[PDB]
Amino acid sequence: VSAYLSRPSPFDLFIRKSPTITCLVVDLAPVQLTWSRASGKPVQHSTRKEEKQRNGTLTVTSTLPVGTRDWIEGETYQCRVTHPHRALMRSTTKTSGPRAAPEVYAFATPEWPGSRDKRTLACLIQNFMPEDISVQWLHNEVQLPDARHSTTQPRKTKGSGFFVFSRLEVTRAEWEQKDEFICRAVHEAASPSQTVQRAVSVN
Amino acid sequence: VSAYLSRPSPFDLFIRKSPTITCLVVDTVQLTWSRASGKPVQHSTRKEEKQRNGTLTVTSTLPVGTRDWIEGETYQCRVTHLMRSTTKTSGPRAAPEVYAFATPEWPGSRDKRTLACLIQNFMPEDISVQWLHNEVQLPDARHSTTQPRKTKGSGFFVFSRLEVTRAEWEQKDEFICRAVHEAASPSQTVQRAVSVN
Ligand SMILES: *[C@@H]1O[C@H](CO)[C@@H](O[C@@H]2O[C@H](CO)[C@@H](O[C@@H]3O[C@H](CO[C@H]4O[C@H](CO)[C@@H](O)[C@H](O)[C@@H]4O)[C@@H](O)[C@H](O[C@H]4O[C@H](CO)[C@@H](O)[C@H](O)[C@@H]4O)[C@@H]3O)[C@H](O)[C@H]2NC(C)=O)[C@H](O)[C@H]1NC(C)=O
Ligand SMILES: *[C@@H]1O[C@H](CO)[C@@H](O[C@@H]2O[C@H](CO)[C@@H](O[C@@H]3O[C@H](CO[C@H]4O[C@H](CO)[C@@H](O)[C@H](O)[C@@H]4O)[C@@H](O)[C@H](O[C@H]4O[C@H](CO)[C@@H](O)[C@H](O)[C@@H]4O)[C@@H]3O)[C@H](O)[C@H]2NC(C)=O)[C@H](O)[C@H]1NC(C)=O
Repeated sequence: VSAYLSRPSPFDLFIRKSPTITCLVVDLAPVQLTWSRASGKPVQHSTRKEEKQRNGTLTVTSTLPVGTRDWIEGETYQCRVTHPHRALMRSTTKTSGPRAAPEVYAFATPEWPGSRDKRTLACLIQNFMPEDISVQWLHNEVQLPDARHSTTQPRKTKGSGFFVFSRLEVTRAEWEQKDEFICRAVHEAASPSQTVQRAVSVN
Repeated sequence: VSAYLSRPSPFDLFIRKSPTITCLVVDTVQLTWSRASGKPVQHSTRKEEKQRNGTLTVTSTLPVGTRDWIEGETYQCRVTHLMRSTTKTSGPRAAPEVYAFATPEWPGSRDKRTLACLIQNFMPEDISVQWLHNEVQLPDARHSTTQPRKTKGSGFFVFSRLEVTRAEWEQKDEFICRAVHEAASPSQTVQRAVSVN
């Protein structure tokens, strides 16, 4: 029975402007989740989700909407996990410390033998702080569904700053409609709109 | 009290030809090896260190025979204060496709460049990534590699990152990204060079 409490994605916080936090309870034995704010102020209604897993574990998640300004101005949120009558407290707040905007480099790999129809696009995003980042790919100025790319977890560079890589597979028809895809990073330290974007062309 | 058992790195298995397997225990603890075939195991090395978060990490590294491992032996690590087992991966094989590239100079950092490597479409997941400069292997701490992730279709991919300084590429603009993998032919290595400028 462990619990995990996430921060809002940069995308939800700065672009969609409706941030949420999630409390995730992996219950090894088939539970109330209670939200509160350190400031003492009221919390919104939360959404409780539960599901038996493919290994027989019960998973419970509660998703709480939070105010944008509240979150950016340093509010702490608390998830309390209890049974009918000991408890587990998780809390989350924005990260402190120095800020640094991400640097974005997008690349297209050449044709590998035997797959004339598919190209791989890659994006290196590095030297940002703190490590919360959202990565999106755009094609023809429209944002692609999140499930079409995968992004690695942030790792520490040698000095300061984190880096992630993102991967996008494109078909021949996509780059032949227009040969410009965009890798966009959403991060709190990027100015002035909290986004940094770079284009790449297949041929 | 978590326990993990790791297969040999392809580098140790196919290049060095001295593969090891590692039993990692996080949070005295007895760590005992056995072979499924019943044969004896070699002498292992127990490492113990306290971490910053007050937990104690115990690892045991066990040398294994190369032919034994490649022909399908199953090894077991049992923990005593709970067992884990490991064996060569089975299934379809596919060689890694390697692409190495250099980032353009980022405004401000004129003395540094980032080399990166994409390696994808390989099966199974075990892979070793190394960087060479002027045909000499760089120390492993110079680079970092992501964990193998499943592709949308068939295969896995990893990314590797190597920061280099101005003096390095000016004296030779030949860096090589080399993958060691069981399905790569020949000699289980595939590699691709990149130049900065
Ligand atoms: C039965 O099967 C279920 C389903 O697979 C297992 O549930 C998984 O349990 C593990 C840990 O017990 C969970 O891993 C943890 O996930 C946390 C949340 O990650 C999600 O959300 C973030 C956004 O905040 C995404 O980036 C991420 O990709 C996930 O979507 C992480 O925060 C945790 O990381 C911390 O712990 C790890 C060690 O595990 C450290 O290495 C990290 O540094 C970090 O401190 C952690 O990774 C996993 O999410 C669960 N899967 C679910 C809910 O689908 C059961 O464990 C399994 N039961 C048994 C007995 O095997
Ligand atoms: C106090 O601080 C210490 C030091 O950071 C923590 O120790 C870590 O504990 C976690 C426990 O979850 C360990 O995480 C596990 O490590 C396994 C070892 O992997 C080795 O091989 C890989 C190659 O792939 C290396 O990259 C890696 O660094 C190791 O050398 C992983 O195999 C485990 O992976 C599991 O989850 C992933 C996805 O999340 C799956 O793909 C795997 O199949 C597997 O299910 C896992 O990541 C971590 O290695 C420990 N580090 C050290 C240095 O000891 C303590 O946990 C921490 N204490 C507390 C209470 O937080």
